[PDB]
Amino acid sequence: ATYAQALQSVPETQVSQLDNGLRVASEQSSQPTCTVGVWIDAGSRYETEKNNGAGYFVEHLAFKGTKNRPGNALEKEVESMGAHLNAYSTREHTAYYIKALSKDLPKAVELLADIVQNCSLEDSQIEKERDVILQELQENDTSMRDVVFNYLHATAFQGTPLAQSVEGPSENVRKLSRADLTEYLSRHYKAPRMVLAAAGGLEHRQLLDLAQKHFSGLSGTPTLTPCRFTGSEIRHREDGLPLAHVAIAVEGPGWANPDNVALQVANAIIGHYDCTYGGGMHLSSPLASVAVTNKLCQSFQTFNICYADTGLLGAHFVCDHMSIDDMMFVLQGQWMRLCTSATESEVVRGKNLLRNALVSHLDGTTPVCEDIGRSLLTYGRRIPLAEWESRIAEVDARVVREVCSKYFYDQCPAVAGFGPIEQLPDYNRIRSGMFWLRF
Amino acid sequence: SSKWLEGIRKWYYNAAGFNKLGLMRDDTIHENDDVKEAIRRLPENLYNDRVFRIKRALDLSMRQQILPKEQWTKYEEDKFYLEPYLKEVIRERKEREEWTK
Amino acid sequence: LTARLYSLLFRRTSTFALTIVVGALFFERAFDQGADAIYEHINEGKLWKHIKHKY
Amino acid sequence: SHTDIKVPDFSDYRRPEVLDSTKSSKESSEARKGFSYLITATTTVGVAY
Amino acid sequence: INIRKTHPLMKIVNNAFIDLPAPSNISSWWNFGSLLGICLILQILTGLFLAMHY
Amino acid sequence: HPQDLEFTRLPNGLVIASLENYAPASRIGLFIKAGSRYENFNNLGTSHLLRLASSLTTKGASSFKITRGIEAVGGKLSVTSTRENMAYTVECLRDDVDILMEFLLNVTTAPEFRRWEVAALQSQLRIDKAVAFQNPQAHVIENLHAAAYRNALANSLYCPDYRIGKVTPDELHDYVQNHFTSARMALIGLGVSHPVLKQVAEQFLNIRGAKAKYRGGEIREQNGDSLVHAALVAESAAIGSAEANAFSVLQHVLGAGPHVKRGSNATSSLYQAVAKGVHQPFDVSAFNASYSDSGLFGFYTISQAASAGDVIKAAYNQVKTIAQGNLSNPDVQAAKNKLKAGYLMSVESSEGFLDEVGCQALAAGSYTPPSTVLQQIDAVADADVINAAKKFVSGRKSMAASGNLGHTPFIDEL
Repeated sequence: ATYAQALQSVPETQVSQLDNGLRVASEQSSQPTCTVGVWIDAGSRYETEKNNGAGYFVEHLAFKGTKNRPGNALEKEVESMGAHLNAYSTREHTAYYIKALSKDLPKAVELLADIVQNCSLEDSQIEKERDVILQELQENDTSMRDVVFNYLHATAFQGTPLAQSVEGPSENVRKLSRADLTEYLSRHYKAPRMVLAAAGGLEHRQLLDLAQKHFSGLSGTPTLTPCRFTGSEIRHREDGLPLAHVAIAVEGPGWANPDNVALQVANAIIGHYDCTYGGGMHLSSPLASVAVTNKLCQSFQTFNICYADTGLLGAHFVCDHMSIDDMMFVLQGQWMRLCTSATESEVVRGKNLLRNALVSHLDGTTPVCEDIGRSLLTYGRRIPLAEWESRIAEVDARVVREVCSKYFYDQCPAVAGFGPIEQLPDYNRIRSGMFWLRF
Repeated sequence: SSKWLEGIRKWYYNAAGFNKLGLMRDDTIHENDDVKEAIRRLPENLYNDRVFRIKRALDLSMRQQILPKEQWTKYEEDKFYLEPYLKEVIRERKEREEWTK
Repeated sequence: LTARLYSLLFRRTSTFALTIVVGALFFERAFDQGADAIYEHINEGKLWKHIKHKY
Repeated sequence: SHTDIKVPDFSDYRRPEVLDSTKSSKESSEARKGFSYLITATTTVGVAY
Repeated sequence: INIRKTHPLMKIVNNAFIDLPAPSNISSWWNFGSLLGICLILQILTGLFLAMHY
Repeated sequence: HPQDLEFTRLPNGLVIASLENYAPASRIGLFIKAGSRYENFNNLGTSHLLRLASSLTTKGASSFKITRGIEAVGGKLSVTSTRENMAYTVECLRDDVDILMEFLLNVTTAPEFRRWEVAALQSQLRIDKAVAFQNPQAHVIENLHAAAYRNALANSLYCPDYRIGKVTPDELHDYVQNHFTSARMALIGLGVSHPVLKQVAEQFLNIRGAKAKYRGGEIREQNGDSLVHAALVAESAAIGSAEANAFSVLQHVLGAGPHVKRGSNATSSLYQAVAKGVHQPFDVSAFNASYSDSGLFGFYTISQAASAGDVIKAAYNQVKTIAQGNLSNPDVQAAKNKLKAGYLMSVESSEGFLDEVGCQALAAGSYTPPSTVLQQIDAVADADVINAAKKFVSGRKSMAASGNLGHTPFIDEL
């Protein structure tokens, strides 16, 4: 069929509210599965100065023991019922989810609610997890990419606590004390900030009743404040590295604007080309044809990060140290061509690719359940596919060049360079070439 | 008719010049991006025959002397070897142009 | 005052060139008149325009 | 390694308008832009005349 | 990519003035090469006019 | 949604599954039994070349028209492959299926294979080979398949060194002409109707080697990164058999990758045995790849360079003491639920559904529902587990190794 008939058949994301600050979201579907997750909006953005990254310390210390159900017994029961327990964390949020079958849901809500409300600290285990965090900072200095992105956030938001790093300094790691971590647990992870999601071929009312059972008596009853986008530069001269990693970003809109929808169309236009794609020369985006014809970059991802009505909008390119300035110039030329001489065919192609990418995204257990999570983080609801289809159809080329002139033209970026990056010119060259004076 | 056009083509070939200097049709072409692309798409032995005939012609123009009478590669054995490749090159160039219109 | 000025005269390059040329002509006007006025005001007395006024 | 990187602070250099860390700078941007571009415009007008 | 990095005159201008690796240390005492250049072209032009009326 | 997918077998031999759910994510998979095991010593490393052949010119659409039409309608063309099978998958919206169907028809049923494209693709072969073999696990598994077969399954996914550049498009002509037969194709459509797929795969193809013996032997990669990668594999079973499902029970008994993220993994036998024996950081998992005529089962260890021998000896003693008949029956049911969780929540994504459903429907000649698969999982006894473990201990030895080899039992104390 077509868009109306297919987009009409989509489940409504049956929401409900548990009456202490809990938002529960079920998506009854037609496949035999369940994915059950707890999202608590707790990251470095909510954190203080002298407890930078203690939520990461929590998501290490979370599974290793509670007051009613022990830690080895926890993962033992996970392996007993055939589940897939998993957890992650941003600078703002925190997620603990379980991939299982829907009959394993009562044991799931059991163990996961004990994880929510009755965690603990074990001092020998806390020294062992301190050593684990040291070893993992050691083994995650290796991959250059999130080093570049943490580096980029730290130079983009200077002085403000929004660029508190994800794991703090090392001396901060070796002094996150027991009383301060229990204080962190008592302050943050409790009432107003939690979404309990359940996606699959499941039921709403029985899960509602058993969540009313397990979340009985939370007793939880000033944060999330804005910050400054400075705009700056940092360069790591380190010539013992094989390739060059350079990212540049401007201030992004956030969540609650159609500007974010127009910039999602723009980041569908530009994207992330990666070099190992089958065929490189004849790609539709002219940036792709140029950067492959002159063989400049090794990759580039050109994208948007949306924090709570704030955030970043930008690009990271990986290239050899002889193709920095040409890559930089053609990237700026693509941005200013979207600004000043925005045509129609590029908006058509960006809308086709953004529709196809979002439809191919919203499938499977983990992406749809994380869509439920990241929807109910700030939206106050979950947005279905039809409303994003409408807000894609509501933008023509004129609004696209309005948004690009609104955000990109003649700005103060944030540049993070990493590696053999000597050929990158000085910052005022990027400033005076960032806006077109028509060369 | 057909006897008229072939006689004209033979007269213009005998008075053209490149029969004297030991070349063919495709030897005397002017080169742009498309023609150099078509040269790049050539078979190897035909490419080597092409560069040997070109170097003989540059020799003949160097001492300003023509090959003798029978050593002229005459009409109706001229090799139109670059014809389908360059034909497809110009066709695909027009395809790119009318796609990017 | 400032954001209105950036909105009007500092978006594209041709408008910036036009407004600096128009500013140059208005500066020509006011600057020539003020310069000649102050110059002949500090040289009042034995300047030629007094004698042209008499004669 | 990179998590130990602590950026220095530059309040000896910054503008006093943007000594406010919480209040975001999507608002006083055109003020700074029109200020500096008015200075460069006055410069170019004088040089052109 | 660029007309400046590829044109065989703008290559000369680029490796003279645009992308010359210059020190980050020199004071006003190093301006005098450009000052002698501008004084020399000023002498050329004013001498040209004075030689037109002489 | 009370609907279900539809099996159909077109009489030249091809297998069509059709599905119509009212979600716009339309996927067309086309799986071909012309994998790397149908190539010989004359054309070593040709499957990687033919896999990277997306941007060809077709007799009906030139290559610029193909790439720009696909990326202008916004559809994605991926090609994924194993030693048996190649997979042309295309995903898009249901308003994007006719023209991408026509491009997929062009890619399959229209080769041209001209030469400058082949040379640029040779450069691309070295690029993709570098990005592939810069992760050590794939190289260890390729040396493993070269270390256990004396025959056509010892060929690689990728290409070897000297054949880069030397391979000619005329072998591509010959291989595509006499190895793309109509009886060996599986068209798996999801989101589109059945009779349009039937018309296309009915009027638009019209076309139409021995076993791989076990070898036994070892292949070593002195590479020196202080991380021993050792795969100890014997021959197990062909695909589909209840003995092979007992091998699946056996690998879920012995233990797989960490289901708990940052987990001690107590249900695994090998990791708990060696971590109870060796106080160093490591990882030990199982591995099983069953094939159309043979199979491979073993255990895969990643360890330090100091104490790899303690790891291999403790793992081998653990496999022997399990093979002599020590296994708890609720732990066997926990392994059966591991296999249930694997078969369900590995193919619940549309990628995994398309992949395994198409590979079975091309392999088994039918479609099998998930519930009867779960019942045939649960209908496996314990004598098969004990006999498969005795079969692994008593069986002949294949070994792939990479790293500092100075702390490894080689032949004697395997």
